[PDB]
Amino acid sequence: PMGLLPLKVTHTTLCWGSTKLRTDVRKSMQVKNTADKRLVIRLGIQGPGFQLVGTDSSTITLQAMECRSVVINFCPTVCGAAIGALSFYAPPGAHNSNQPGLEIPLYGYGGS
Repeated sequence: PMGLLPLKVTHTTLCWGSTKLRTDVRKSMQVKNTADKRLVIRLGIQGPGFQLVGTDSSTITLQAMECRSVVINFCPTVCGAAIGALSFYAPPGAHNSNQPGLEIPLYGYGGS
């Protein structure tokens, strides 16, 4: 009687490579989490142009069991300091939440 079913995520954090000016880079990530309950959460992004663009759907009628796709495209023209980030919101009900509101570190700048 021995066995475990651990679950890991890849969306928790995004990794970017060396980007040069006048160049275009496209990154994509997905998160998976088998849930037994049906909770409705709302996800939003800030910063027009660069961010988790794509088929990002969370606010809709879904739950942890669903799937979240985050695709970001970087294509700066000059060395700048612009970075994005994803924010999470608490559910409507009074679900036991321990200091929610996680933020994913999205580091990405332009070359020189």
